[PDB]
Amino acid sequence: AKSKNHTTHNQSRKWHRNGIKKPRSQRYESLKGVDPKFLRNMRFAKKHNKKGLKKMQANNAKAMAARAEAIKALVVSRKLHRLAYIAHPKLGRRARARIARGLR
Amino acid sequence: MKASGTLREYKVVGRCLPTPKCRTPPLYRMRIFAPNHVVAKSRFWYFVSQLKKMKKSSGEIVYCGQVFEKSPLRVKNFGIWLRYDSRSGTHNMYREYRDLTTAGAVTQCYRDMGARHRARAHSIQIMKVEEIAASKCRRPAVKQFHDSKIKFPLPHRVLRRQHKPRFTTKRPNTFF
Amino acid sequence: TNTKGKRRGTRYMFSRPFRKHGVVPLATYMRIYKKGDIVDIKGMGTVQKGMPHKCYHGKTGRVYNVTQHAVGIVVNKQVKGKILAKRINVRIEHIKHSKSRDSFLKRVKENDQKKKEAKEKGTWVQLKRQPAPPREAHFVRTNGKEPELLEPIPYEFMA
Amino acid sequence: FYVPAEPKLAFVIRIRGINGVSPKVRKVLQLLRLRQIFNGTFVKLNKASINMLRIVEPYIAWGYPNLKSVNELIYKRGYGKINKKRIALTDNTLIARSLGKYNIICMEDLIHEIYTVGKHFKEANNFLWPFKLSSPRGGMKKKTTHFVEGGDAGNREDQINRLIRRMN
RNA sequence: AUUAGAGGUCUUGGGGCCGAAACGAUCUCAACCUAUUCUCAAACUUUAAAUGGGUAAGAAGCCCGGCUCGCUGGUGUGGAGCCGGGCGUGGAAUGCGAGUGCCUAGUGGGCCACUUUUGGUAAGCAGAACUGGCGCUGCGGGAUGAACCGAACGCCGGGUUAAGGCGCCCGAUGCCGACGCUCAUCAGACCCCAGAAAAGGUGUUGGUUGAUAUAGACAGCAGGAUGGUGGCCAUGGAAGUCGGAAUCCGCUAAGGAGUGUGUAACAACUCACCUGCCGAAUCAACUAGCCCUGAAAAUGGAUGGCGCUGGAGCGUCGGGCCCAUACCCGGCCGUCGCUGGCAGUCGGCAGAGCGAGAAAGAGAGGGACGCUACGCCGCGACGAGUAGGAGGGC
RNA sequence: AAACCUCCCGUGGAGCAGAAGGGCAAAAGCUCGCUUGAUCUUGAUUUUCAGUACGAAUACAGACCGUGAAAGCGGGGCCU
RNA sequence: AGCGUUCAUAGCGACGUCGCUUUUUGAUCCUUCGAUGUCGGCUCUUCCUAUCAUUGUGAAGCAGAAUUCACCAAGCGUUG
RNA sequence: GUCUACGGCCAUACCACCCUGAACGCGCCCGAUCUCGUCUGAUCUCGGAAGCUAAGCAGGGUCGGGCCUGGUUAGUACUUGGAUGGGAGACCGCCUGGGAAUACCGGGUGCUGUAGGCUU
Repeated sequence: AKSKNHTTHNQSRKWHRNGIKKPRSQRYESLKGVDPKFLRNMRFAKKHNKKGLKKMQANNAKAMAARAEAIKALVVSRKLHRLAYIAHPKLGRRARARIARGLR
Repeated sequence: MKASGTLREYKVVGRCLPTPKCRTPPLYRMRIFAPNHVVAKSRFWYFVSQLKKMKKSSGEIVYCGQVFEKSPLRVKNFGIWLRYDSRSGTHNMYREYRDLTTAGAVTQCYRDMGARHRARAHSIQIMKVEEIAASKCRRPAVKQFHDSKIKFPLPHRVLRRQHKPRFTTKRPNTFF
Repeated sequence: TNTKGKRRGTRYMFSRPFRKHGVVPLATYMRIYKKGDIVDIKGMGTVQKGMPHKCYHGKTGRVYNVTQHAVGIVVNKQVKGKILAKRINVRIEHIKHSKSRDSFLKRVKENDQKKKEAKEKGTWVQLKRQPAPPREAHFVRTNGKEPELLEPIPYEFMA
Repeated sequence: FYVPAEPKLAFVIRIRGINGVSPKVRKVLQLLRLRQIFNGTFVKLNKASINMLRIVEPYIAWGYPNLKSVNELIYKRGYGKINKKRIALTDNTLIARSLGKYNIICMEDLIHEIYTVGKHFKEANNFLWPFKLSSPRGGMKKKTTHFVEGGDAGNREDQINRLIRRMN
């Protein structure tokens, strides 16, 4: 009473029913498995990021105004083009008032 | 290549794509026999790809025109050179015909090879159609029409319209 | 059935090429890899340690962790109707900087160049790659010469 | 000689049915919007598009349409995909409502965009529903084999205009 | 792995040969070596495709400025992490709204086909790869049929088709169909598919190649058809005829040194190469079409049947024509979608519009029906189904 | 013919415990010297895979050590 | 190729090769295990021809006799 | 033009034989007291500078081998997709696309980074 042993027959069809979903991409992937000695330093750089709070607010602000001076030192044919202007609602009102007197 | 209808003759020329390596390729003229010009330009690539290293992806058709007969009201003896394949090996042939246009002869050659040798149209490669005189003929089945005083009756006549008066009373005469 | 050995069927996958056996060139080591580089895998037989599996020989991924002699890669592996973004640790010897990315990085340079340039000219120039169009109408000069006539040759039994 | 421009437009008609179709072919025939037999569509030609047409060569019968061939298809079988709803084009304010952001405000504009493939073909051609052509009056030659070998599948370059006159 | 000769040298040697004896010499025969040469490899390979497998084609990106670090250090070096600010032509084509979480039945004997493929002589056998089928599925066609070809199904009217057909059964060629091919005392007659091979044919139709012809063919008829010689080494005799070797020439159209018709050999004659009359095609070998031989089983018998031979057969091909539940058009039912529309039935406290291509204001200084809103109404698209799941049952 | 000695040629035709394949020439081989990384301890990952184990394996990290002038290398066997 | 004095094919026919047949055995497991009564013989019928005899014939190494080989042919026989 | 040191690429750089090498340099070469190591100062280590391009090395040459790169083989082999194509089969032909490899015949025979000399 032997039987079949193995077959990948219906399988490729079975997989594409619900689609072969690519793995869900997302920014800020997890920091798991990264080596500890580099990670251990990285947590210290995040622990002492408040130390430069006063410098940073007093660095970009003086850089905020420095940007405000580089600006302050500076600041197919006319026939179908014409008919395209009469056919405009918001800016052709004054135009087609010339036709309204054409019946008059 | 399905030899359907009366064939025509086409002068199709082509060339390779222009490249910085070779400024302008040479032009290649052929004489294709095909039902429509579309299957002519396809049959063109089939020959040029075996006489040259050119394919349709690296060539361009330059002119797909139909050539007409120079004298369609003159009877002519045409000489055809074939390359057909049997069930066992390929052979060269020289078949002779008698018709009014070369395309009228090529069609006749395609029906004949299918009739006399059971060869389908995709097996035959016409390579040369030459107009020859009545003295350069070789096949006897066409030489017998070379007579300024040819004369022959019509023998026992296969009666047509045999269904229009389907139930007649008289025996149909066959001697006209 | 088959065996589940790690290197089953890698007679030619990890074998060194012809006339290239022996010590490996040193620029394969002094080539640097930051985080997030498009990096492909090609197993090298001469370095037994740090070898990847045979299912990644050819697969391309990105780096997420860099150690002394190795990198961690996030590569995709299809396993029976689903893709897995699995992390593997491979030595530098089985690693190349994939050039399947920089030709887009080159395209970013001119796209940033031609956007700043020609802006003061007030013109609008194309940026996107358009596929190869059908060729335009042109002439063909056939000066003097006539196109040569071709003919199918007869049959010569060559054997 | 004068080598004319290679045609920038093509009309694609599906000839084979839906039973027993290769998965690579089936994916392409639904990217050309040809889910039904004897459905038509316009396709602008380029290297990236012809190589998709080679994949479905046994299933389609495409060629280069004529100016009259576009007029009959848009007038008699033109249906706009307005809000994911197949709606007939019995009035110009159905086109200009949706295609007004591309200066297409009539049917002659819509034909001018399709026939002379412009820079707004994609929004124009995706606006038209796939054409539900009829069965070919007069009968095909052979549905199976390629047009060159007597059949009807493949690139029947200019003869596609004859096929339209009967199917439309 | 394997075949064959070549050219090398004593590079060792097998018996040799004048040599006591010598790489002194001898023809050699071997290996051995060097250029070549024939044939191969699922478990060989320098080369090496087609098809195929990843990745990329931006805003999570670019480009500035500055902080933090116990990490890294000649070097605010290196790298990472933080802030802050600036750049949208959305950076290939095509198509399409996506993401995501619960709970979960059935199933876990499969089978067939193109292509690839292992074992086996093979199998409607056993075992795999890829795709599609059947199972779960009707329909048109293949006479018949789980799987082949077409095409997938709500209920109908019209039109048109597919694959198949169109002498009759049997819808459609009752076409002034085309050009051939074939005669079978076993004709042949349409994928899967249901039956034949080597070999052969002066059957016939094509071809291929090489020779023969006014210096004359091929047959035909009629003439020399001898001779040294009746050759001898000779067998009793062979004188053209039992059996091998010499297998010439002069005369000269020419005569083989005798292929046949008989004795002991002749006589006898007709056989070669040539004469003639008559004078235009003929011979030789291959080749491939149809046809025939090769071809023998048990109930009576099967191109489906009848029957068909100016096909109703085979080959190449025409227009026409026939019809599926497929396609187009129209109706009706239902489901799905628009997460569509309607409380505006706002009436002498009235004034009847919001279908309008274009981000926004009909702004103030006496009158049918309807709307069980769990109701009513309008558009599109769609409809197979076992196991199984759910919903609704006036 | 084959003991030992010397020169020359020698891309691996050898060797590396074993089956085969891969790999290896100032070495992974051979020969010497010093040694115990075949030790102690978290996790992450790979392989089979249900993406569970066991086994085996790869990258680190924290220790204590070996060796080396040093860079380094070593937490068993060149890999399977 | 040879045997057959001579002589390939009257009759045979090696080395090879091409089939046919389902009266041998295999192979297979498709149908039947809520059963299809599983060896022979006896009895009785019909069918097949790959022909032993008989009718008609061809070929022989057929003189006659006897015996081979082949064709049309299964009508009729093939016993104690 | 070129060399030395350290290299990158790892034969267009290799191999065989022949030729020529100004200057510096690299070498050869002379020695063993010390350092160090051998059976042996050959090698390794160390101290030198009488000699020398003889060799290594560099450049060059060879109808050179190899290697590198083309042509040819060849649109051949093979192959994706398609047919109610052919064939008793074995297998072949066509449509649609992609497309090799020897023999054979050519061309080529190291580029180059950093530092330092020499030719002043």
